Amino acid sequence: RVYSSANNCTFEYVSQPFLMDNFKNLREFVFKNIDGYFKIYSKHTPIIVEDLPQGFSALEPLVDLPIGINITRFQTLLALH
Amino acid sequence: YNYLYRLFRKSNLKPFERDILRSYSFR
Repeated sequence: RVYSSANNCTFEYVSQPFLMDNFKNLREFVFKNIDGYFKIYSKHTPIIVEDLPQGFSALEPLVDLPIGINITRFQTLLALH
Repeated sequence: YNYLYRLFRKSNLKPFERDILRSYSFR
């Protein structure tokens, strides 16, 4: 119900879902578009107990997709509760 | 006339960018 009147859909993809699993758990993504290719990374980190905890980790990539559209803004979606 | 093309636009396109205009008279 998030969208309405889906029209001339030019790309789709379905696979195993992204978000796997006391401590608030932190998950690391990078969203980046290069010459039409939309690159998606991933990483998961358990974090004890706001602030970003001073530490170091690395992010693996997941998949890249050639959406090939012009992007200038982004709006992160979230649930009510 | 099922094929059309563009020759007027504000700026040039991006690599691998599909911007969605006049038609060719293919005879």
